[PDB]
Amino acid sequence: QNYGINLPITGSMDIATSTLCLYYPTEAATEINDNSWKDTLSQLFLTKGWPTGSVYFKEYTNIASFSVDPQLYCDYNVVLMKYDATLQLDMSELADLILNEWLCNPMDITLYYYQQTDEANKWISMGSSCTIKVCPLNTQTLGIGCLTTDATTFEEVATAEKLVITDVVDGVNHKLDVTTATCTIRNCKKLGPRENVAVIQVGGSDILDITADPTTAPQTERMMRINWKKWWQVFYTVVDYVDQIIQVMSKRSRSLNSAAFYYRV
Amino acid sequence: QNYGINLPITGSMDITSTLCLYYPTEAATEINDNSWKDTLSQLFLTKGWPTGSVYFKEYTNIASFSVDPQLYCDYNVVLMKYDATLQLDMSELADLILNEWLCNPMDITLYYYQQTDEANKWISMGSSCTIKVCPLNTQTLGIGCLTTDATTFEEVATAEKLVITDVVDGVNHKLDVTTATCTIRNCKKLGPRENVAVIQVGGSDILDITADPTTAPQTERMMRINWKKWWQVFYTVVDYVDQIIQVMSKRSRSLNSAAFYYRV
Amino acid sequence: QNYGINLPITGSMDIAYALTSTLCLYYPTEAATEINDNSWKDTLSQLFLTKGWPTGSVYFKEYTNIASFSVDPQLYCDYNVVLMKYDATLQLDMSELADLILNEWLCNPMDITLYYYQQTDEANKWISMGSSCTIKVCPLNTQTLGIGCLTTDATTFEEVATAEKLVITDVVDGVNHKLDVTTATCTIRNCKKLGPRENVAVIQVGGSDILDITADPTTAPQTERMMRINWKKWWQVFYTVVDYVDQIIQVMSKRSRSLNSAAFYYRV
Amino acid sequence: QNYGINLPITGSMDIAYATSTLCLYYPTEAATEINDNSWKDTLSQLFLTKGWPTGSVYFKEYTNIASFSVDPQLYCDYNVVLMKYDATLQLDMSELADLILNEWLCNPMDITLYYYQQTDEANKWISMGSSCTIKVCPLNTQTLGIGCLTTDATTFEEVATAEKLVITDVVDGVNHKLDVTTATCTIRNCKKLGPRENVAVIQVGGSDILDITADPTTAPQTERMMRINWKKWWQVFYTVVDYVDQIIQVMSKRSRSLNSAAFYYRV
Amino acid sequence: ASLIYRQLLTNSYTVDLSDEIQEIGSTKSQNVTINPGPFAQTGYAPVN
Repeated sequence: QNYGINLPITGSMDIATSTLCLYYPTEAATEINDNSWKDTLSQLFLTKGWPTGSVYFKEYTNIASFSVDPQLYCDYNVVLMKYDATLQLDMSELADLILNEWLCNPMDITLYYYQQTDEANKWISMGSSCTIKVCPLNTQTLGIGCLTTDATTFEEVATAEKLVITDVVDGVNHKLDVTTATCTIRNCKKLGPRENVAVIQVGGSDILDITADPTTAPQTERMMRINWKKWWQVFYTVVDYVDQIIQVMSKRSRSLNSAAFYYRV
Repeated sequence: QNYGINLPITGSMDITSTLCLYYPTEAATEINDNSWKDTLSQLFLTKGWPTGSVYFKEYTNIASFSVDPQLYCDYNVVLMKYDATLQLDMSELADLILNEWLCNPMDITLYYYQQTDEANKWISMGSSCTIKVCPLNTQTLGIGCLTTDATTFEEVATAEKLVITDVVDGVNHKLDVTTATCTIRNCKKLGPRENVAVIQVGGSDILDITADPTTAPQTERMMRINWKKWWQVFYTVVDYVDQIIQVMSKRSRSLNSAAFYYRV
Repeated sequence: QNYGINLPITGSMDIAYALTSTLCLYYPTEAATEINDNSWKDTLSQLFLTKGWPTGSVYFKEYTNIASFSVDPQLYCDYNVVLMKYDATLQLDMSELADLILNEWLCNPMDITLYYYQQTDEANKWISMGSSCTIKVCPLNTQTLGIGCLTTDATTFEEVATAEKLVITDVVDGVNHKLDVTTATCTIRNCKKLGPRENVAVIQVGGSDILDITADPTTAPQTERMMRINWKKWWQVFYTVVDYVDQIIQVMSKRSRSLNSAAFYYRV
Repeated sequence: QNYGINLPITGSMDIAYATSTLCLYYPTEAATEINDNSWKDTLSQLFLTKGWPTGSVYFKEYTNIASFSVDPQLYCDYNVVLMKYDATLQLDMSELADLILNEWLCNPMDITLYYYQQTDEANKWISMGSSCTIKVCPLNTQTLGIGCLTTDATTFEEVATAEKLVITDVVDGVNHKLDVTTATCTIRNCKKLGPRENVAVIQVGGSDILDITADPTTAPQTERMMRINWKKWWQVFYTVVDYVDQIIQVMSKRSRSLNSAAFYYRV
Repeated sequence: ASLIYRQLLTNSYTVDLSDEIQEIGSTKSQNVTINPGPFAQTGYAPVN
């Protein structure tokens, strides 16, 4: 029934299947220029100690394109993202979305308004092209810096973005204008952290921020930073220390519907 | 509070949510109206569902509804038109939508797959699936079909939007499915999914939600009525919504009790 | 003795406790055309005599078509067994006929020219019988106005039938419904399902059994009075019926409304 | 089971103890004399005052009393029929009153294949249809007619002719032969059951002529028979609606039937 | 000092009149019914 979630547990101070996934850019695949590296990695994982039949692969055309409703495909996910001086925000937001869980609702921006009433209520935008425009409203439902009867004088927050997390002043109403033909926006609540996917950044210094709070932008015990020159060295290093990554992660947060975010109407 | 661990439950013997509906486009063409959704919403308001809480989504065919048929709705009722040749389609669609499925994607040209127990099947979907299987021996030698032969395989499914394939467990097999129009994932059945109820118009209660020959349980969530006009069916559904909602309960995974137990 | 008052009945378990019938059959005319004989009724009477029931009191009636039998059935008998031909295109006809002949309906007339109507129970169903019935209905909310159809007109109604010989209809409880039907040929009655009727049993002479007897989609049980057998020749069906006449008599019983003691309970 | 026919109940003496439709039947003569298109809704509104909710009042027309006597239909838990006296149709009124007032359980009969006779001093013959001309010929012990011939059916004693409803009383202990019209009439042997309190008769005009029983000596006038004077049908309707309480008290809805006909048919 | 809640609960019917006060001053709006459903397709006649 309720699994005894309200019944206190008690221990003592006297008592003394699995799957693996890898996510890589197609640039590495072109650099390797081989059609059997999958076999090599599979056999190396088999020899290291992880039984064969539990290692798969997946590729994306670009970092932003992979963010179009990202999915999960294993009970263990190790994702590698290339570093750049321009795609910092996309990497950070994608890591924030795929590092935790979410509970979203469908939203309509032509028949009602919306508001956020906590520090964990955010709006998630995903699609091939999102153009979000938001106009704040006061108590008497008037226009402040933008006209309700018009739709060309709002405040810009997105421009041809494939993934953007928007936050407004929590506790006030808004009117949203967006081309819903190709992109949708969902009101979500961050229930808690997810312990099934670990993000490893290759390139420069650690820059991934998972908290919109300025005062606290911490680094978790799962985001890794390794320098790289050739992708084969990175693959060998990851295979070499697989047990540590397995231990720091967990297998008790598998999603049954294989979706990075839950979508309840 | 506490999750992840089951604890003994003890007790004493002595002492308004969303609902989605689905329908064929043929019904809408046979009704010839556009405010009908609003009328049924008002009738639900009279029956005890607050206005602004009942949704309606429209598909064109059972095959179209079969690709990515994920129902995300606290209480789901599905109307299915009974055909004369789509018995497999209806049966496997009901089986997929009635059981909680945990799936692992499979690369089709890198590994050789098998099955663990009798509660394991292969769920496949796509525009067109042409699945071929060749059971190898224990010594990597083909039996009636060669590993590098693409013509002698035993055909099992062709041009099917939704196909559930089961093979004999205990020995490996080779798979060759076109991963441009189809995708096959290793799925394991956990238990009954009680958030979906299906009302079948026409037919004779043939949908078998289990491939086992010996057993053929008729789960109560497969209702059967006969139709001539769609307004009659909609009126019957709306009038007796209480019985349908009493048949179903809260989803076993939406509540914060299956969290960290393959949640949702 | 006292009638019309439900009283406790005394009983016991240590006391050691453990014909004159009138049979009737209804069959379609295609059986009579196929058998190519007209003296078969004498053979059936003799066979019934062999089993033990007296002759002379057994009556037989024919109906031209299942639609002809559908309109205004006549049932004045003691053990009704009806043979209904099965089809894969006319399921609703068999369902409605068996439902009507299986349960007692206390009905009142309906005047849809000077009144409105609404339901108050789960046994409230609307039965239309006639030669050309086309029920046209427009729901009215609590404010007595049309939703999805204008009360002023009648062609814009959402129909539930079209020239049906018989149609059983149910409407959403708690709301009014304005009706417009051509009363010159068809009649609509408001009936309530009081209880089961054991005086009539239906044998589905055909294939896939599809009968439902309940208006709610949640439950579609298979009652014992509903018999079903395969068929290629009607003489085989008659032989099977006469051989198992004892089982049919045991599963059925005398009508629960004409026991000569259940008076003032809506019958006798 | 047997519905409490073995255990009598007990009460007390010194202790202190101190959807329901109604049908209306009226001839078409009133429908032509009133000259009102929407009179039915007004009558329903008037009946609303006396506690009847809307949806329980009906209005049915019949062309002629004798024609209406063919296949009577009971449509409510309370039936009141407005019948107009005629100076030369007393027997038809008496037959209709007898047929509607008391319950009837009839047995099937076919004179062309069998002979029939009354079993007691309380069972008669009832025939209904468009035209019913019935002739009776007694037969002696050796099956020979007295006053009529077995071979010829024209010399029989005529008892019915040019009638819509025929209620014939016959002697007991002797067989009979009937040359009935087996096409435009239906004849059933019936046994009288008892007093039914589901109907009442309101007579406009006449001088209280209703013999509800075949007994010549006892011609009772039960409390459910009422007479009022008429010159305009609106006055009659107002009188009926002005005393619905009394006619409700004189009736009871626990005598309602199931079948459309006012008489059961157990074959 | 419990009388505040009891008087709030008891003498709370006259507030109904307040509705009228807002209803009298305000301006309402009624609209005719829109023709629903699909529309029949009908073009011209063949031309020469």
